Amino acid sequence: KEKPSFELSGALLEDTNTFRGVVIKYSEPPEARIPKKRWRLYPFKNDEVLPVMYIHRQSAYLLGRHRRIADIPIDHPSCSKQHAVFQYRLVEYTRADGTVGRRVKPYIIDLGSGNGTFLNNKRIEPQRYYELKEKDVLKFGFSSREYVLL
Amino acid sequence: ECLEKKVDMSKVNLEVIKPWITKRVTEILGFEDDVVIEFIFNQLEVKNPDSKMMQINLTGFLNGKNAREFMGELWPLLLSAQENIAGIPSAFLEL
Amino acid sequence: GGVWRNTEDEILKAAVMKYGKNQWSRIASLLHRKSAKQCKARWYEWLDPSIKKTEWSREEEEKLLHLAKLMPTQWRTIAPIIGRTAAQCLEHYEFLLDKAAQRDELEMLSEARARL
Amino acid sequence: AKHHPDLIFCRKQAGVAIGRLCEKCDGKCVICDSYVRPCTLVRICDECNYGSYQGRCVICGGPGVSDAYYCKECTIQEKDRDGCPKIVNLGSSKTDLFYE
Amino acid sequence: MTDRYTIHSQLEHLQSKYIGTGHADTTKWEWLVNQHRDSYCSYMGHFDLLNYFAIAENESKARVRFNLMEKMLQPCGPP
Amino acid sequence: DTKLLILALERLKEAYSVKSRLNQSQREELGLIEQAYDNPHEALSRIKRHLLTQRAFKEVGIEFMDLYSHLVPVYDVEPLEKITDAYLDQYLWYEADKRRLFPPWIKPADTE
Amino acid sequence: NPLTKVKLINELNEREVQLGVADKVSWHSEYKDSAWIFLGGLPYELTEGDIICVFSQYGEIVNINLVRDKKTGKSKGFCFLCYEDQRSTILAVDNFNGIKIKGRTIRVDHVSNYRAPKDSEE
Amino acid sequence: EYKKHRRTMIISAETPRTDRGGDSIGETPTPGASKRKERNRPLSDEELDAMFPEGYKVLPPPAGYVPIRTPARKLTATPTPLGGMTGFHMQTEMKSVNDQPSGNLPFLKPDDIQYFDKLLVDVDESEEQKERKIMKLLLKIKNGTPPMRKAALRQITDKAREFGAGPLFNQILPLLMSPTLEDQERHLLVKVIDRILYKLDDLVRPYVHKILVVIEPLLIDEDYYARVEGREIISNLAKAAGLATMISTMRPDIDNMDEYVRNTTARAFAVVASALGIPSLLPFLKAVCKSKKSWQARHTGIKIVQQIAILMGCAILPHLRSLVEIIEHGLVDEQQKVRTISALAIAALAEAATPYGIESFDSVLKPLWKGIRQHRGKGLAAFLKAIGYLIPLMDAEYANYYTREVMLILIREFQSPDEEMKKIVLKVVKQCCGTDGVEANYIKTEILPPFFKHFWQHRMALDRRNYRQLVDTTVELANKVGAAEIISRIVDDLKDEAEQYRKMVMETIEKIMGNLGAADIDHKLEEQLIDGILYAFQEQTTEDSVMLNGFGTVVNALGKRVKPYLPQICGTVLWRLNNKSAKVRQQAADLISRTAVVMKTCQEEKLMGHLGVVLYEYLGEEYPEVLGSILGALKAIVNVIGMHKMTPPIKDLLPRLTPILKNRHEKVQENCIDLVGRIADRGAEYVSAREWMRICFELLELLKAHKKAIRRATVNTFGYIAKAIGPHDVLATLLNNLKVQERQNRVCTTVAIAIVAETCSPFTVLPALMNEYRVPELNVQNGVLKSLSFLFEYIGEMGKDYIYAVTPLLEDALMDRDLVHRQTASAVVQHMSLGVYGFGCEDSLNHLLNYVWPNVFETSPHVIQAVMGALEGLRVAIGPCRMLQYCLQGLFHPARKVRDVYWKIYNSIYIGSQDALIAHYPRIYNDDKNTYIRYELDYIL
Amino acid sequence: RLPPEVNRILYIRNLPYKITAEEMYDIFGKYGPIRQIRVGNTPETRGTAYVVYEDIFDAKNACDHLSGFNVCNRYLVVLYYNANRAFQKMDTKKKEEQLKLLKEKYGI
RNA sequence: AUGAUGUCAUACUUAUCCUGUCCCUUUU
Repeated sequence: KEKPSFELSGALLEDTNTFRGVVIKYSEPPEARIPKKRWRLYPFKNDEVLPVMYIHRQSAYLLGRHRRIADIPIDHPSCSKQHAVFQYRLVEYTRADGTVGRRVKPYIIDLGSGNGTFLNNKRIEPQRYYELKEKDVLKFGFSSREYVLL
Repeated sequence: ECLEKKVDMSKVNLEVIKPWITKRVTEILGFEDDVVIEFIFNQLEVKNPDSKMMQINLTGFLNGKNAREFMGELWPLLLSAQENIAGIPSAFLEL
Repeated sequence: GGVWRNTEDEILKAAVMKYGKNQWSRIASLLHRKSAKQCKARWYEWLDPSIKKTEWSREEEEKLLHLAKLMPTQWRTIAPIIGRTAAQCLEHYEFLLDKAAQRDELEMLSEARARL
Repeated sequence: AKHHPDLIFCRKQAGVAIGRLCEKCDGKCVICDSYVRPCTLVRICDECNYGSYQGRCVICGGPGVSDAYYCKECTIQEKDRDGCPKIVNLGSSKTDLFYE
Repeated sequence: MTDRYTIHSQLEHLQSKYIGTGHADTTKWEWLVNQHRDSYCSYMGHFDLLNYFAIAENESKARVRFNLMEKMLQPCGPP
Repeated sequence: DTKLLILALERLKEAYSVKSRLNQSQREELGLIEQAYDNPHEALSRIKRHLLTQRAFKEVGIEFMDLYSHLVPVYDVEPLEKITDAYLDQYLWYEADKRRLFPPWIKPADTE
Repeated sequence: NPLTKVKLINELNEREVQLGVADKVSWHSEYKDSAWIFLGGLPYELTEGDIICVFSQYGEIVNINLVRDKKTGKSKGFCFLCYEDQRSTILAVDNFNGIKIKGRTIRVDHVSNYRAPKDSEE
Repeated sequence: EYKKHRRTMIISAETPRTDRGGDSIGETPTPGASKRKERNRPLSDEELDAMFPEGYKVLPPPAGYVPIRTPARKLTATPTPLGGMTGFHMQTEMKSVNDQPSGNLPFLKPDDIQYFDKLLVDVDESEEQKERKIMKLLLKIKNGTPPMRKAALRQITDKAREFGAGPLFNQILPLLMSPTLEDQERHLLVKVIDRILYKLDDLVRPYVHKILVVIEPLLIDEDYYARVEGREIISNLAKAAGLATMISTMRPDIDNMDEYVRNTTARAFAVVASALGIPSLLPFLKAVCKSKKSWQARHTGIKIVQQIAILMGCAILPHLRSLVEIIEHGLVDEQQKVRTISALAIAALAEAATPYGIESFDSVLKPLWKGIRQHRGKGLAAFLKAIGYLIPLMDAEYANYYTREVMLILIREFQSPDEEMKKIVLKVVKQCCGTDGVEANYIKTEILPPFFKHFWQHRMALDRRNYRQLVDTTVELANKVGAAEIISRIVDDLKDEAEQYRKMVMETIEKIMGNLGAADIDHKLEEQLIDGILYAFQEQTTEDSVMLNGFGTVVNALGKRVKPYLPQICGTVLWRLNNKSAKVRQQAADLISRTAVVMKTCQEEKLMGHLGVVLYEYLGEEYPEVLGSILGALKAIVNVIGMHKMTPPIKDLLPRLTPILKNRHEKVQENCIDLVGRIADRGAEYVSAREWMRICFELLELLKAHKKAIRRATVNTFGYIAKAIGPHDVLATLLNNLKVQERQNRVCTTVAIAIVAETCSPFTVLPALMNEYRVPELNVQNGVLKSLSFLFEYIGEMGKDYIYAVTPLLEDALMDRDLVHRQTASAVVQHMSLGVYGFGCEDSLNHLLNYVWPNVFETSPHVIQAVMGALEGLRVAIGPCRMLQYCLQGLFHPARKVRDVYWKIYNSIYIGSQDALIAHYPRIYNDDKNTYIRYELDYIL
Repeated sequence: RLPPEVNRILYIRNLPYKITAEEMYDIFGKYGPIRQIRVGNTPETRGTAYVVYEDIFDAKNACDHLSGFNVCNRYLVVLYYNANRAFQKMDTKKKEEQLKLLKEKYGI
């Protein structure tokens, strides 16, 4: 009839990351920065790059199947609302000369999708710092996708 | 006008005047409120009420054209109740 | 400040006529509204007896129009030369005259522009 | 008065409460607004002196210390037999002075 | 019963509260009736004047007092 | 705008008033300075209106001072004109350093 | 009256800061020798573990207990937690007083009397 | 964060209520949807047409840009992820702009443009649009120089009837609604709203609500003056408009969702009810509290009962019964709030219910007491508040029982952490235990130990209200159980670290020893006393009286029991009299000042030597705020030890004081002039005359003081030294002033002429003055006229002679060179007329009345009120008969002017001496319908 | 993280009398979708306009970057527009039909 | 030759006034 638990409540986590109409997961760390490298999102769904989105101009980017949470919709019915999150952050790495410093590189980690993800016909696991570079053949869906980004 | 004859609420009932005043307030103000019923209860609480003060209080609440007709209908029913030896209006003898 | 009222202007003219011209501190001690520099500026601007406050003609307009292009700035230098010498009527006349009248490849190009 | 032509007095019924004057308005008369010839004491109204309204000055309205009195020129002119001259309104006085 | 006449107040001014003061727009009959009422009140208040008024007439003091009190309302006929 | 105006007025105050001297001209200067530090946006309005409008000037003051080796004469100006010109000056230098117009040749600037 | 307690505590702290009070008389000599602080006005959806995690920024709490009420989840809105030292309770009363936590704001104050089940005000 | 909902209030009967129903219904629709599932909610073109004002078009451009705006959302994500950048090229280079376009037009803040933009455009001289355009004189009121604000304010006052309330409020309420609004600007717009609402009466009826919406936030505010202003202007509005206007106006705000508007609306009804009286508004309320719809209403109406209780206060008394009969039905209601706020309102009533109307509360009790048993939480405390204020109103027999019942719960409830609780139970303990029918020992045992345990702590004292109320309650407990108990328990806390706490116990000891007297105190506790008071006094973080008045009261209460403690005191007094330069010098000095008499009566003469020459030495102190306190101390020392016994003989002292008068600032000027007054009045022989006349020529310019008390002491001193020397020279030195300085004190010299004319007989002085009216300089002519005025005001009876002397000169003055002559001379006629009364000089006063009489007509306020005072004094002096014989014909004269005035006069003559007028009403013949002859006067024996 | 006084409506001034709504929509269209825009066609209000966006933060970024922004020779006056003031020109009504609808469709 | 409204300085009077604050708004 009582059962107090003193555990982690969801309201204190939801008040920290509060979106317009839903909860906000997959937060970036404190080592995030603005990218200054020459990189542009070249999406080719039918071998023609109609749209172009700048990833270094914005800090956050959310793409999904909802019009109230996301800013711009996407024509992918086989993709969930939270499938992949590509965010650029300067992580601890070494350059070619051997000196340490801050290098703007994209971070690749799975957010726990229901069907997973695949990149260059290979599945990648989360919590593993993979060498992400430009012109990678990725997939923006849980099972499959007919569109790639470069 | 009709508010010049002296009347007295002590020689008339109060329970028979609530439905006619409620119908007049629903016809004037459109809906049913609690301030107009309280004002009608306060206007008849005194044993010697004032018809001109009640007419001013009705013209301040309502528009004034319907309030004058409401005051003229409430003064005649009270006059018919006070003139009768029983103390009831003409609408209570039939039902 | 410096509203320059008419009763103050007559008192300043009487102080300039009575006390003198090269004594600005003696004239500022009988007005109780402006300093000595403001009184000297008023005496040199509006209370001067040699100031031509009227009679704007076409010869002075042609003199000021043929002087603002030779010297665009330094209107105070052309104040006594034009004959106004008020240091504000010249700018007002220039504004009135401006408002009333309103209502290597490059060289290679020009070289072939004449040869074509 | 003098200090204020737009001020209105209370002129209520006279009670048994003796009036008082503040330390800043000590010695000044209520009607005549003079400093000499005090002849009659000042009496306050019953509603004008109740709880926190008791022990306050009639003219100044501040903390009253000494008892206020009326002038003899106002006493001989029958200006002291009127109602309680408590300062109720306060207009065009001590309003813009608070901002500076 | 629209009357459009609510002599209530304006800006806490005028509002005559005394009796017998009068106004600038006071009529002659109203001022005469007020003067007669003031004279009747002064005759009823002064004991020596009431005694001198009752010694001349053959009436008593209380009868003259009741006659002066009865003639106060309509002592000269409101104008 | 306002940040530049506060900096220029601070320099003008720190020079023209230091400690316990006066005049009457210097008094009016300090007074206009205090009024500017009281109603800053109105002063920025005054300065902008003057700099775009009044292409004249009042009579400046001059008397030399004698570092007895080589005399170096030092000019003085009227008060509100000085304030407006000072905000203009700090504006000119602010936009100059933001534009990098004067080169690194003319080296007299903020190293030391 | 229901939310004026945190405003009164903040006004007392502001008066103690502006009156020139030292550390010996900074509203701590009356609530000393007791690390049990009284918390009231919490949300109805907050658990004991979330409150223990949010109140652990100033030190580890010794004994925390939520006000049990309405036999279904023991939720009343009040909470009582004893910290490690008195300085942690002083820091919680000086920093976490009147703060907002998941919508409705809560109140933080010291009781320093005893452990009572019904001592706060709903 | 609670108040900022103000910013969400849009500008402004069956339709009005119809709107609230729809408002609540949409609230149920949206709220419901989430369960089914703010300002950003999408909008409609009628809603779009609702916001913007008149004269704008929504015409778009091509049919290929609106589709860009529709894709823009999708492209806000899409095109932000795409190629973009900006750059600039180096190339050589018109600049339009607008400040306020007018002759001057004081400046516009960058935001205020939105409001005043219409003024910026210079299009001019072509109806209503020109009235809104000319109405920007507002801008002159808001921002500008003070004179612009003044003149503008008047100009808009006299144009009220012209422009009408509609355009004004339309152009104002946005400003007073502005989010960036100042303090001053707010207050000024409040002023213009008042001044225009003194005129407009029937006009404001449509705008009343549209006003109150902005104004009601003034009632709840941190600023007090803002609150008294707000109450004032709502008073003027409600009284200005009609009752039914207010009532019918303000209903829909009762059930409004937000409680804010409900609350401030309640205080509104409080104000309007103060305006139009309780009985007029009763049936409305009594109807409200019985409303069966919803509880929120009844909650509001009850709160209204309360705020009426606070506002009206003592004056509730007549209708108390009916009010109670209203409120009683809420105590038993199922909802809680209604119960709480109800009983609270009973509290407020009883607290304004001065020792009477007990039986009116009667039927309320029996439930309350019962509730006292069963309640937990705030409502309980509220009941305790009510019952608390009730108990003083009961009978000591019934209240014996009932009280003894309350004491239990009162005890048990000391310990709650609620500060509302502690306030209530505190004031309760005051009233319950401050009852004459309560026994000491019972309190001493049961109460005091828990009282000082839980209540005396450092949570309380830091707060303000808790501080005060605590002080009071403790004071009363002392008033019963006695002194030595309370003090004896709280002495040890004088030595506590924090200030505010020390301040608290210090002022407590102060009031206690103020009332009960120090006689009860024993010896040892007295040692702890004096040591406590010195110790606490030795550490002062701020400057305040509490510690000082505290010490003084303690010592003066102890009497000569304090004598063994002096050397410690004054040792501390000298050592401290150095230590703190600007901080503590002034304070130790004042300490001497208040301890003077005690350092006297006990006959320690060495100490008077000490303070005398030691303080004498500090008179060269450059810090004014210190020096002032020093002179004050000297003053107090003069009032104890006499003239000839002064250890610093006056020959030393006084000339040493003389140069200080250049200090200007009141701090040194005040005390200084005071002391020069005491010595100049009392001994006055010790100093040679030369010194004195120098003192005079120094005193002359002290009349520039901005303070009134300075001039006070100054003039009185000038009289004293006038006695020390004699009239002629010093009154000549007064006449040396031509009253050129109209600022500070000018007429003050006139007052000096008066008092000087008193100090030795004016019977000497007058010819000099009367001669000095000759001088052609006008302002000093009216000056000497004033001198006559104050002169007769001070001399009174003695004017039975000099009337004649002044009579022809008044003739010359009253005959008008310029209005001030007639005015001031008239005032002279007044004070003369009161002064001479009954002594038989009336004739010449009649002659002067001739020349007085033409001045009756004018619109200048000072001359007309002057003339009024004049003719009033002349009324009493001459007798009414002559007055009335001048006032007859003017009554009925055709013109309106003459009737206005002569009726004003005739009223002034009428109110006073109405009894004596009877004889003088002439014979007026009787007309047809009326008999205008009073025949009683024609009865002949 | 916003001041409360700012609102979705912005008053914009220092406009030419020739200015085109094409330039208007283009320029202002940076920050977000236009709710709509009005322009004074009346003798006094010519040269002024009001812009309203689907979201406030749109307008916030607007007045941020558009502060004193330039067009032709002019630096536009950009202010957050007030509220209330002159409103009651329109009424509160027409709530009955829509509220009856939401009470009908969803049945709530 | 008065008088009229009018933008705009200038003198004069009120013994005008310079430490005023939330000691009370505590509204969900």
